[PDB]
Amino acid sequence: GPSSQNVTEYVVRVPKNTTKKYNIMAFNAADKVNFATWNQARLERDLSNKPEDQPWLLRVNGKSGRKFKGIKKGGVTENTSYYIFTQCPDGAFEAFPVHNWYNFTPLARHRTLTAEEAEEEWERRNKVLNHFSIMQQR
Amino acid sequence: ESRGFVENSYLAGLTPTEFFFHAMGGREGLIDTAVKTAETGYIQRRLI
Amino acid sequence: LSEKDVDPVRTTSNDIVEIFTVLGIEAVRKALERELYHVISFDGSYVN
Amino acid sequence: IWGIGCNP
Amino acid sequence: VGIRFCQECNNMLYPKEDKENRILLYACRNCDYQQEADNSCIYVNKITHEVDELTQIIADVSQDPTLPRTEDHPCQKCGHKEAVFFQSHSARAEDAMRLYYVCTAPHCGHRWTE
Amino acid sequence: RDGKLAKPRQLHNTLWGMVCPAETPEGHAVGLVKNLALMAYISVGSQPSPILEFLEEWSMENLEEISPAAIADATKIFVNGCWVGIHKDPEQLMNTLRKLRRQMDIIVSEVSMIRDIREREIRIYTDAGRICRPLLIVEKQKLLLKKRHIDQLKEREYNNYSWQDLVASGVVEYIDTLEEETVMLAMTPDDLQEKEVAYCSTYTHCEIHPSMILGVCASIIPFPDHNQSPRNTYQSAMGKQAMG
Amino acid sequence: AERGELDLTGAKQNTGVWLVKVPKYLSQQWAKASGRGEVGKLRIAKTQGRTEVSFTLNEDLANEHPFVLQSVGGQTLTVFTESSSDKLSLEGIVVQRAECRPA
Amino acid sequence: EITPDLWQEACWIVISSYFDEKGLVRQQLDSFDEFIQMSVQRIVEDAPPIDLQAEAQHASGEVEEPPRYLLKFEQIYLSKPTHWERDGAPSPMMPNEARLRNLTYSAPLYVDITKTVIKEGEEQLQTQHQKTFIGKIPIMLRSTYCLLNGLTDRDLCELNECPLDPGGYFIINGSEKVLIAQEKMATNTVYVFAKKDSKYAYTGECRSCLENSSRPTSTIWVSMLARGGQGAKKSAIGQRIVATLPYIKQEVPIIIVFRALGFVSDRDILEHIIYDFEDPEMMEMVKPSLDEAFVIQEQNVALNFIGSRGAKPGVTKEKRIKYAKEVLQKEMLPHVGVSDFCETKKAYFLGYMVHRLLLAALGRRELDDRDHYGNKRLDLAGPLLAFLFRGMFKNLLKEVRIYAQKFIDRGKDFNLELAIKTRIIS
Amino acid sequence: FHYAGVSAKNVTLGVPRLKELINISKKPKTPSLTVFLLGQSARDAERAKDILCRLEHTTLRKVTANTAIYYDPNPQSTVVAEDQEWVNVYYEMPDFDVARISPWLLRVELDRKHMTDRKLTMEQIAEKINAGFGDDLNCIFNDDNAEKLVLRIRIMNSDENKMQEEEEVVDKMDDDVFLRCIESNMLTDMTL
Ligand SMILES: [Zn+2]
Ligand SMILES: [Zn+2]
Repeated sequence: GPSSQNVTEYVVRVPKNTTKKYNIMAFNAADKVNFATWNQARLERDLSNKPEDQPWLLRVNGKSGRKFKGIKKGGVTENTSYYIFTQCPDGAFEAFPVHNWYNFTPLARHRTLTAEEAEEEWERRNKVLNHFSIMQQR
Repeated sequence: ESRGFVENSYLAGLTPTEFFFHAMGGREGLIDTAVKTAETGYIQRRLI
Repeated sequence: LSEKDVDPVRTTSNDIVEIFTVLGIEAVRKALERELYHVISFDGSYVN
Repeated sequence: IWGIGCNP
Repeated sequence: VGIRFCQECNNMLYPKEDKENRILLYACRNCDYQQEADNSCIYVNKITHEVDELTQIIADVSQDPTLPRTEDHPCQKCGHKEAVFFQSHSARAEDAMRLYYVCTAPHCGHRWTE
Repeated sequence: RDGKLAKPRQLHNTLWGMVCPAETPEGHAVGLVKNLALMAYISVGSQPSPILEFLEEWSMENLEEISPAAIADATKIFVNGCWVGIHKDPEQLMNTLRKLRRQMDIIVSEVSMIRDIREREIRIYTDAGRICRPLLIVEKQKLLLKKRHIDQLKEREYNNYSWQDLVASGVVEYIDTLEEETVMLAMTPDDLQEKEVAYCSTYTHCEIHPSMILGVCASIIPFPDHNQSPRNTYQSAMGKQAMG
Repeated sequence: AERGELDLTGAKQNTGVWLVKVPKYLSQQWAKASGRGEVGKLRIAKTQGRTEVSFTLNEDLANEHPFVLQSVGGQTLTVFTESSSDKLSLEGIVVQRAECRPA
Repeated sequence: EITPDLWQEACWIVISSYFDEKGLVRQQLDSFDEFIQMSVQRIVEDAPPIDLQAEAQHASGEVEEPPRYLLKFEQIYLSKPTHWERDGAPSPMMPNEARLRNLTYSAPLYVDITKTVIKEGEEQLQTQHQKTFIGKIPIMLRSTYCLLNGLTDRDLCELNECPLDPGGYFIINGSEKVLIAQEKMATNTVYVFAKKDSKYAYTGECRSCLENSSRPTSTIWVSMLARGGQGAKKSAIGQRIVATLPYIKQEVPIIIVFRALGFVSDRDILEHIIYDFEDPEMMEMVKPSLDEAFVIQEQNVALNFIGSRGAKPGVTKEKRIKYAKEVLQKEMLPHVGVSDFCETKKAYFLGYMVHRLLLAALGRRELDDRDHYGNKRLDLAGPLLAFLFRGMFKNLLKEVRIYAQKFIDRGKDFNLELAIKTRIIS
Repeated sequence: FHYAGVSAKNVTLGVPRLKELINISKKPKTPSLTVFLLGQSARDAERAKDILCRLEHTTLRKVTANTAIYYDPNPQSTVVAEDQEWVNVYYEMPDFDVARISPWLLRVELDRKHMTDRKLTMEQIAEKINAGFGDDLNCIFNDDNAEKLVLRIRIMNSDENKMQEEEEVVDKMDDDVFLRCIESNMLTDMTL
């Protein structure tokens, strides 16, 4: 059929300015990120100082869902540029420059050892007893 | 030949690799002399 | 030394401290003399 | 410079 | 034998005996995830550590000008005459002067020890 | 000098062609003070930026997704330190780098590029301290130096042909100790490159002349290969003391 | 519905996007005018068991760019935009990656 | 087109051409030449711009309270070697006259200094003092900046200099001094050594430096502790990997360091450390170190762990965390990166260090040789004088700051010419 | 170096040995002991070899080809296919299983070459391990005729049943961690 010899050629458009800047959101494959359960999400600048030059915090599905941290790419692309091609009804590709690159890594929604208790536990480095029971106690 | 054997005599003349290996051996001998002097001197002082 | 089929008379160690703790000060006198004589005369050099 | 048993 | 990681937090699982069903498990300590053990073996130690170094030998090694090669031993797969040979090139190899062989010519990379 | 360890003083094999074997002081400084060989050169230093740009152009994907993968991506491209990514094809990259070294676009003569085929690392060092020496380049079993180059150099003055033109032609190349580890050398072209009972058929370089392994003071010794080795050291020391 | 909410409609529609690495001369040529709405044409030719991608530079712009594809199974990428009205949105998921090389 | 058995002529023709172009001392000369130009500019550029304002407590009100004074050193210049006589007229100084009169063969160094002053009225004023004289640099003879450079043998004879004299030395106080090249271990290179009597079975060291812009070296160790020590848990766990990070009093577990860099999950840490997950031996090697760091499962907790072991304790907890973060960003692996999101690069390089330690422990790679001259570098006149000028230019900026701070606390004014002490550099 | 090799034993000589003797150093670089044989063992090489074996330190690591830890829920289950026979034999008339059996199994496998070189016996090794450790470690040894020399070690039966301990029912060092500690101790400290 036509699929074995189809040739597709589309016009390329690069608008001078776009109201919304374009970024890259990259997830590690082993994280097994799935968007079906993403009913809601909250992306905001971090408050670890407790703005434009600070990392990003994502909280999917509020506190109940997984949280991710995204950091801008340190290596600037002084000799490289990245563009994204999106399908549109007019049938022409549109290219938008990548303003920023972010790598998001997840944090488990598991109980977290308090710093004071963690220091006390590290004082006893030779944990002869099972560590799993210690985690259960906390 | 690879590990250091010198088949040429001094009269015949060492080939370049043999020359470098011979320099390595002579260097070891010189180092031995120079290091020996101080240790033997300390021992002699202690004994006396 | 106390193992079976080991000669108690002639079995000796190079360590003079072990000779001390096991066999006594006179045994060390002789063993130290033997060790010094060995190191001196290995070259063939003779010291009175 | 001679052999292993001699001198370097 | 190998190490497997949790599917929620991607931490390291630890083996745990199931006291009720007498089945080995792997449980993550930082969460409640548990997975039954399929291999039934946990800690294997090879004291003689006899390992075929053919697994540690790279085919790219055939491109090294500084290695010796012979035309005496042909390759098994392609029957190529050139074969570059070399010793263990490894520390703590016990005592082994055996020659390992790597086939020259592109992409074959077959390795035989004679 | 106080340390009596006989490890740091011994003439290492890597000193070949870059530090005089004979010329060393005798006393507390045996083997600790050394002298450059005649043809040895020391890198002055260069900016690694053009090399990194070339690597980015060729491939060397950085910030990849655990692509080493039992070093499936053959080789990890290093620079003066600084792992800057990895490439899938290491041999094409090495050959392209050598061609660029000849054309002198991105690689000055001093830029040193080492590929460790086992362990799969390419190091690409330009760090202002490396000691290197000129070696002729051998392609197949034939020296790249030919009668045209020698005839032009023989007419050196009023022909405006010099050593730098010989380097630019790609006939000679500067190799440092790390690259000396990865290079098959021939002492002489005629004796070694020519077909015989085949010791090696993959010579990649040839020594310009063996006698250049000696330094300034050991170079005055006539027939140094017929003397005992400590005697050449003694003559170096004493030739520093001759009256003239 | 809040300020920090992410518009995941692009993810729901499973919009596929392509990511391409292009050189600086091409990007600078595009940025020279950058307002004419045209920079070149992307032509894809498919055969029985092989596909090739190329980009032709605009004749006005110049006064062939083959594309090499890369596998995207090793990493999942998505594109999100921060609107000037503080309305974050997701445009789509990256389904293919390409590199542009000089001729 | 070949030259067979005519080779004895050819080799010496090419050697003749080599020594005709270069000569014997081209190391020294070249090094010095490079140094001057590149190094001095770099150093003058690399030093932080001088920031300065009057103390708020000293004067009441905020109308003129922050009179910000900013000093930037634009560009460098060197004149030909010059002697300033007692009358004050500059004269060219020939090397022979410097030897005879016991003078120093040196050249003046001029820096363009731009002073920008903000009076809090937003009327910032920039005044550029061009060719400000900061010191005198001794000139290596027959280098590009020596007067003897580019002179034919007849001209050299007219100046009572030998045509055959190599150069490559400095005339200081009338005496010829030769910088002797100093051997050193190579920087930015991972070397795995084994120490017999140490508590570590293997140690991997990287003497990292950022292009020698500052901080001559910042060495970091990743060492696997020996299993010789016997204990119940010690026997159970086996050898553990620790990291002797710079500016830290004691050892830090390696997995804790990886989590401080933001990589909390064990799988990601092992992805950086173990490039092939399929190999079981390396995973078994890494397992005990993961067991040691099982307590700390967060980046902030790891940073606090690092800060607690810092050389100077921080009273506040968040102070310790911030101190550890800044210390990692600057001191640890400076050559990989020093700012922003170089954390991933630092994690990859630290994983490479741990991986190479693991390969050495497993016997897959051989231990590095310290005497291998590939692992050695030679500091010529260039690097040595560059280190010297770094130190002295920092001291010069410090003295300028002290004088400026006094006069600024007064509020009268500041003069660049008075602040600069040429004595320092010279 | 350059010492004549009369025997395959290095000896400190020269200035360093003079330093050792003169300083009376507690730790000689090469402490050595020359042993003369009293009886016919001196004349006959086999008896001399017997004395050599009796005088040379041998750990379990030296004769152990490879060690593994399998979680075996039941002794009859025989997760390892090979032991199914001999385990059955030992469990045809089971001994010390009355209290309980350990759910973890340390299946050490010994190299026959090292065993026959040192002339060690499976009963000898088993007796040393079981007696030195006590009733806690129970060991099952293969016949020497079997191709694989296998020692199956299990933790204390009474400690597994926990009737003997009484006190609090709390695991100490779990069981597999304790087994790994035991393995390290046997490897470096058996002194067979
Ligand atoms: Zn988990
Ligand atoms: Zn083949």
